[PDB]
Amino acid sequence: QVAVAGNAERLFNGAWYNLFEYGTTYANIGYRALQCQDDMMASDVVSRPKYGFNSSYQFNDVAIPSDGRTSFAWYLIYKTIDNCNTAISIKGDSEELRQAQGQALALRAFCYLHLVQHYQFTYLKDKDAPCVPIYTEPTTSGTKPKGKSTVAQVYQQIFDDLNLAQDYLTNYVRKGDGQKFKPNTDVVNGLMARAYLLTGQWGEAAKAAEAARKGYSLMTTTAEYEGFNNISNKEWIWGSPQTLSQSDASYNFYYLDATYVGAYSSFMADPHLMDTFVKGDIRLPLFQWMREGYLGYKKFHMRSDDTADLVLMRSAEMYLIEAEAKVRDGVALDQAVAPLNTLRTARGVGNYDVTGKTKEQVIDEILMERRRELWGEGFGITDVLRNQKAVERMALSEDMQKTEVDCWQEGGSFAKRNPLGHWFLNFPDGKAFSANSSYYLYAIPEKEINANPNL
Repeated sequence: QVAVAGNAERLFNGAWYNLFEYGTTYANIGYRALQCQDDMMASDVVSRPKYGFNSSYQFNDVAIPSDGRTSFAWYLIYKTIDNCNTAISIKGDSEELRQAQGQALALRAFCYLHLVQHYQFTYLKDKDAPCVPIYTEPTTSGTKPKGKSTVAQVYQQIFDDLNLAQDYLTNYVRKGDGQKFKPNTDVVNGLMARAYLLTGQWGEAAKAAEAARKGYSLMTTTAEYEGFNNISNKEWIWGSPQTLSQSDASYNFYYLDATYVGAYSSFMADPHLMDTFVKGDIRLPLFQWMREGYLGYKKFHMRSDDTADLVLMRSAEMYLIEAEAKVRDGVALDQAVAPLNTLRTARGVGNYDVTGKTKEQVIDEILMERRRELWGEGFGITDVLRNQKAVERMALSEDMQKTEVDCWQEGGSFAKRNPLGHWFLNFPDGKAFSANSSYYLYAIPEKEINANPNL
């Protein structure tokens, strides 16, 4: 019977449940804490010191091999991979099984995309460098630990899985916005887009991205943009739905939601990033001086039931991939920015003028747009690594620090404060921020190292 497809479907939903809901502590609940980690440890978030990710901001967690987050991150992703491996191993012959396994393959490719980017420097720095062990068979009592595969071997596995997922999800149609956590053809093209971009296949990168955003539009108003907590949103190609009964991951919104009363609200924005927004941009009104003097950015909000759906892929990202890829591929600059300009118009900003500009300059501008647009969605340190840049933090000027700003408080009341920006301006070792630093990579955890004689 078709109960076999039900089994593969069970394991995928199990893999999905694990990735988002599994938590060792309150600062380490699911994949969203890793997205929190990856932005806080980068350039655009200013830590309002609080339980959770103050450590991330000070480069005091994921590079430490015996640290708690370090262990959490590793086992959560490999736990997810093993459930996927089990689904993919099921023998059978139906449309529903192949779709379920297609989803499993897409999630496995996503997990290995996480792994290759977090545990070794970027493909285009050194593609044959050791990375992480690759497991594709389900883990049993006879399974031995494996040595590291190369960065190029993990991307190969990623591509193999994404190519078989495309094939298996050809006829799959999502039955509603609540099913937008299930990978579909759009998601496979999105992940391919990311993968091509990471391996420097610029032409393919642009092609995949454009195809990935099929059917999706772009939000055009401030009111639509504020909240980032609903899977029905038209830009969302992929996310996880959160509900009263299954909402552990939403605890992460106690960190992200700037205006939540009595929570952490520890993800403040770098004022220097706000200074790069053009007046009239629909995102600008979301900035708000608040609390102790920090610049809030009211992008994320808990809903009334104290939950929020979890975004994983938007059409705005797909537009930005296309712009970068096209410029890097040598497409004439005026054609290359067409996708960039589609995003800017949607956000209320006029076209980007490429007259006089080098490719470098236009790429620089696309990367600044990524930081503006994807703020808080978990792309920070992977973009830093991908482009072989350093983290970039600068304190407000002393003239700016001497200023006073009207600051919102938890009552709706306002009081004057002195503005606060970046405060952790170099590495803990006293050295200035630099490219391809080991502070940027997650460490393989002690527990793995001790148990696996191949590392």
